[PDB]
Amino acid sequence: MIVPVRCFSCGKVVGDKWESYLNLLQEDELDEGTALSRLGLKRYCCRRMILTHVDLIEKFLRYNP
Amino acid sequence: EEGPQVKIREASKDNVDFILSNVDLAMANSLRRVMIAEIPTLAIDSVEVETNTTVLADEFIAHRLGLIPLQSMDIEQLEYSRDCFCEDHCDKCSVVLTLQAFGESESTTNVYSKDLVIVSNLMGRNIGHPIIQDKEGNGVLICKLRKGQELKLTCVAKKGIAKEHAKWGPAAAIEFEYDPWNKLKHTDYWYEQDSAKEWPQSKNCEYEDPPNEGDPFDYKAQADTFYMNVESVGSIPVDQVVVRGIDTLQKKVASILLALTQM
Amino acid sequence: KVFIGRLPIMLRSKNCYLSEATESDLYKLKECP
Amino acid sequence: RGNLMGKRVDFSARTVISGDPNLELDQVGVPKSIAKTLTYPEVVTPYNIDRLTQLV
Amino acid sequence: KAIPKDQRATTPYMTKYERARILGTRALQISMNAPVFVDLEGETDPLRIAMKELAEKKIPLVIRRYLPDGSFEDWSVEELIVDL
Amino acid sequence: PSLHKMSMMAHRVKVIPYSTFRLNLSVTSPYNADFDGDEMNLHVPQSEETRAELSQ
Amino acid sequence: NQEDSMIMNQSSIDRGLFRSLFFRSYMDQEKKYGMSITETFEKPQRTNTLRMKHGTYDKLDDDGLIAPGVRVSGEDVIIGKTTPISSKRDASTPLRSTENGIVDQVLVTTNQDGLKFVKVRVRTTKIPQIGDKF
Amino acid sequence: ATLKYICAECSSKLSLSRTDAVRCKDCGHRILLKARTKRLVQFEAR
RNA sequence: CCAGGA
Ligand SMILES: [Mg+2]
Ligand SMILES: [Zn+2]
Ligand SMILES: [Zn+2]
Ligand SMILES: [Zn+2]
Repeated sequence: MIVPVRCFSCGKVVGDKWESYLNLLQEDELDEGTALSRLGLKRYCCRRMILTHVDLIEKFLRYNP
Repeated sequence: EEGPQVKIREASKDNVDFILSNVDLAMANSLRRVMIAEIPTLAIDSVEVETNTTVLADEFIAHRLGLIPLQSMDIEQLEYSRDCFCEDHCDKCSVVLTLQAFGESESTTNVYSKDLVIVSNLMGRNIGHPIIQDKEGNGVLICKLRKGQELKLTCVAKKGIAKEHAKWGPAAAIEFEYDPWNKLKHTDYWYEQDSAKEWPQSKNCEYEDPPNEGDPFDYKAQADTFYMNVESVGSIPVDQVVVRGIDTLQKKVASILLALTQM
Repeated sequence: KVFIGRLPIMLRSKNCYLSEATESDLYKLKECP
Repeated sequence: RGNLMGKRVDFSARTVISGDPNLELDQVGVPKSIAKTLTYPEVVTPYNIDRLTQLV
Repeated sequence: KAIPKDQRATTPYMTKYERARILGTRALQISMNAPVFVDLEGETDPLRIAMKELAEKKIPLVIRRYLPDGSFEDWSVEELIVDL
Repeated sequence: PSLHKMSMMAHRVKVIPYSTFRLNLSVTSPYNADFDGDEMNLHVPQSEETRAELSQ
Repeated sequence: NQEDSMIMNQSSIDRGLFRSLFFRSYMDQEKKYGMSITETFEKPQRTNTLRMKHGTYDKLDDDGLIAPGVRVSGEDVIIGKTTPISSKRDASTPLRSTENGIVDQVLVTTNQDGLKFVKVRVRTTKIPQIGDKF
Repeated sequence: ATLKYICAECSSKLSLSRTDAVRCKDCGHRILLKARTKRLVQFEAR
């Protein structure tokens, strides 16, 4: 839930890259592997951060108060 | 020029590729260690929460705020609060950040590292600015709010090192390799048929001479020449990760010389 | 006609309110879809 | 069987065990909190008097 | 009934249990401010004091060794061989 | 369980940080312990006599 | 990492690897006794009974409830309650001795009987430590 | 100023005292919350 | 009792 700032393994900021990744997929139709790489996420530790994220926050927002 | 030598291969805001020749592996490593652990940085350390109507916990958010990179260029002219003479914090030892956010929009309202505002006097020094590398210029996404979702908090950023917390880590991964042809026999290659065919050739193989099979094993041979890549997070510029790393290790050694002196 | 006690209902059964509820209805009801 | 052959006892402590290549065969790593709870009744004697007064 | 010293037949050597109990007992007594029968060469731990007393056979204790019938042989710590 | 005299042995204390009882790896076998989530019991003697029993 | 133990990247742990939230809801109600002899949800003092918990009552408000935000830490009284006898006996609910955390949600509701009903949720973050299983 | 208790659903503040009636003003629902302390809580960002 | 841990 909610994109991790910084990759656990090396600590490369990954907090900014979320919307940008989600955009390179809808708007650019691009496959996951290219979008990640476009965003400069080269090490698999960094790749796994975005590639395997589950943004549960968006469901959480669906409840009123 | 003199002793150990550098030969930069590539540069950017975020990366330094170089070759370190005429050095002890022990030295190359000790520098590598320091860059990761002992270079000081500014990072949020106390978070006073006035209001939080969010789907996230006070401390969940608090944790993230520490991982947000802050401008630590002039970190050297800021004091560690521990060493400072006040009661808790002050200007001489901290940067005060403020964050007020509210879901005015019917649509989801986002909270970014850009939404942070400095409230403390900076003494005109390059410090505490949330690092924005983001194309759209937003920086780190801290939170998401809906309607009456308010987030009102205060951050106290302090000077620190990665040994205390990894948030004060100015460097991302540091690449480090030597002897791309295993001339030193420092590894026994695991294989099934051929270690040469099975194991991928390094980039750096091009920057060294292949061993040529019709030669005896060089036992006398020692490890010098290190192919490294230093990646910055933002707090300090790539070059200064290297320089400050060299300097920290130098200062660290000086302390020992000085300790002996007092003894 | 005559009240013969109270029967515990199973969640999502015909007699339960949630059976006919949409995703959006459940979120309003504070129930997880 | 339950109150006489076996008994619940004071000066007992229990926690998760973990290994250590740096402990000597015959020693046992005791968590500070556990050490701070468990006690030994030592008699005040010329030999220990000063030490004991300090721990007090 | 008590077996005469000239008719004693148990080991001339001190048992592990005997030695552990003598050391325990002396250490306990030493710790209860009993008089110490040896030069404490800086010693402060009553067990290390006990060990020292037993090392020089200056422990004034006797082992009453009971036999299954009820009789017994008394043995001095001074006279028991400490091969342990 | 304690189906052995070796399932209860006397160790030297070593006060350490962190919430686990640390043991030397070679002493694993007599206890029949591993570190997959095993817990262990500690009993403290209260007399000079009792201590001797353990140590000796 | 011998005999089923493992080594964790303390650096990664700081970055949020394996951190978890933990919540716990303490509950209580006001018991009515035939002739309208109810219990009371309040912050009690000495006042004859003296048979009250040894933990800080001071974290409680007039309704015998801690406000959601307050850091509870040991045996600090989380719920204040009293019952008289033919007077303030103490019916207070302290934080589970072992535990500590922050008051999350306090719920003040009605019972089927129309009686005072309370549920206190306390939140903490559990960061991966040594004997922690994976 | 001052909101002793809040409503669970409609989220309208209530501010009631002892023996006032455990219910909300407009909606029925006897649920009701507590509203955060005014004694601001500080956390280490680690 | 019920659920679980070695
Ligand atoms: Mg096991
Ligand atoms: Zn990474
Ligand atoms: Zn200061
Ligand atoms: Zn309402």
